[PDB]
Amino acid sequence: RGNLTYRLRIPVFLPLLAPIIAAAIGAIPGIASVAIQA
Amino acid sequence: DPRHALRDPERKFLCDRTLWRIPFSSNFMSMGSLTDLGQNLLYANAAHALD
Amino acid sequence: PTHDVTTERSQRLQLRFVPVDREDTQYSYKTRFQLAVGDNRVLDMASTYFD
Amino acid sequence: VVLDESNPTPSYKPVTEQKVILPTIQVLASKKRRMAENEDDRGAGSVAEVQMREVKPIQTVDVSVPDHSTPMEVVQSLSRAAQVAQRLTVEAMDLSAPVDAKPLDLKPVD
Amino acid sequence: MDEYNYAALAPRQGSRPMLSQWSGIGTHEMHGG
Amino acid sequence: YNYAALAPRQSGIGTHEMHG
Amino acid sequence: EYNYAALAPRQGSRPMLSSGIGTHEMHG
Amino acid sequence: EVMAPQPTLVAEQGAMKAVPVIKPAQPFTPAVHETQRIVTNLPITTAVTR
Repeated sequence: RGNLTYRLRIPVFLPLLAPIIAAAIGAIPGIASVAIQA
Repeated sequence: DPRHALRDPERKFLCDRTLWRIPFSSNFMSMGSLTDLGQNLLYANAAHALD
Repeated sequence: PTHDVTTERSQRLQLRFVPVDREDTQYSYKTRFQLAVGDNRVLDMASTYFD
Repeated sequence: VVLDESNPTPSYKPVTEQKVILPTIQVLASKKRRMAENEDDRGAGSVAEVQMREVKPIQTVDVSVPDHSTPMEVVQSLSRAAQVAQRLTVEAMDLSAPVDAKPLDLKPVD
Repeated sequence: MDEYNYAALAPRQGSRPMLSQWSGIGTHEMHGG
Repeated sequence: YNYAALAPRQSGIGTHEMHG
Repeated sequence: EYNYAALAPRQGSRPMLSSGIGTHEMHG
Repeated sequence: EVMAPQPTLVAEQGAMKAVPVIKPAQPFTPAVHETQRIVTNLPITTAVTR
């Protein structure tokens, strides 16, 4: 997993926040195969 | 017999109607349908050739 | 140093790769390999000499 | 300012306060764990998990990145994603599957 | 809950690990007949 | 990670070899 | 029917329940 | 601060009315059990019934 875990508390058809976060994480060069779980 | 030609044993086995099994597990045990291996990142996200 | 330098996770130093296919005209001998660079290890191509 | 302080996971403890995005972002480290077979087991890997949490009347997301990723870069990327999500919460996304192309030839002209 | 007990070691059945009953450890087989 | 791997306890980067 | 337990045989005054949905039988 | 002494247990089973008995084993639960150092100086954590 990893020692550090980041938490976002967004104030808040098709979900978009999870794809947005997945794309942002995948934009990091050192990170691949982003997993989305609910 | 008290008098007898010498011998040298021959051994063998017959295993009928049996499929030999070489499970894709790290310890050869069966601890689930989705085995231990086949979930590791070594064999999951990569491509390997079997010879 | 005694940590974060070597793996001790049962990985090999030398690897023998056999070609996936080979074609040989009577002027050239072409060999095709696919070398898999582990999952975490890295190598420099100063190694990997053709034998 | 700062509405929810719940820490749904007990195994992870906070390390920084709920800094606000001009949403809020909180960085949580992990407490001690069991033994590992070898030291090269925690940071080994590259997959990142984005866990979803139940809506609290606000939504919480648990994003976990591998160690080697730069915390500053991760925080900035998460902040940009949160800003984009807040701004956008369209037809462009609808175009990329359930709109079709050849069926989009009767309606435009007839 | 997987941090307070050995649940990752037990094989899973979806999301619920298949642990034994608490009064399962121990055995007693003994007779003279 | 912890400040990269340790060094043996007790231009660094780059090469400019050319000419021929 | 909202109370699905009404479709089960009644041992006494309670329906005969249990178990487990689904099969995992696959090997060879 | 030294850990407070734990009471020894002696149960009853059959005609046997004074069998020595160790404290029963219970799975750790944060609501019921908490980790407390035996000796405050060095960390040797153990479960107690609060």
